[PDB]
Amino acid sequence: ADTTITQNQTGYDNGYFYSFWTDAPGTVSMTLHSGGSYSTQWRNTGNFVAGKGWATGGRRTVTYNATFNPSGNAYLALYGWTRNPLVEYYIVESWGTYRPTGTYKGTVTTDGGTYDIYETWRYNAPSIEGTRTFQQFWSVRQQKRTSGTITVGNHFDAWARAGLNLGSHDYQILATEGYQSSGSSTVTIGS
Repeated sequence: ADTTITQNQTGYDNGYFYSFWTDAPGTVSMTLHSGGSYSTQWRNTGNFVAGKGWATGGRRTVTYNATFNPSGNAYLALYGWTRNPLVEYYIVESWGTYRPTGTYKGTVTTDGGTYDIYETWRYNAPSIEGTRTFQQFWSVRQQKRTSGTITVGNHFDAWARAGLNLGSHDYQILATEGYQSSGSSTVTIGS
């Protein structure tokens, strides 16, 4: 009965927005469960990002619970996009074998944890507007965790103070992202 998604799509399930994107169709799937719940599983994937959340991001206080079992490079993060300026952003709660990094921008302490702030650039890569070159803003927890509250505003403000300006918000989801790895996850979001 639960809907399983395997091709690039955005839509709604049990009252929540969901997004699914991969450049390696057939290597990853996302299953939509009740309420704000979803699961994913992947094997020898290229790159994918999937999760439930909202069509329009903002300064929400997100609460979540998840089981994250990556076998290689993967992230568990609040993820989203903005336009004017075009920015892909991440609030990384947990990761696989690779901790995301970039140009160091300082730190932010929020929701009982300390996150390092980084900036990176993606060149000629897929984006919400197509193939573009754009900035990536990151808040990466110093210690992994798979449950808790994310006070999005605190991260947004810290980014702003570090010179990382966001534009008009597009979607925002508690995403599972994988890169050249295998694994699985189950995540439940709320606000």
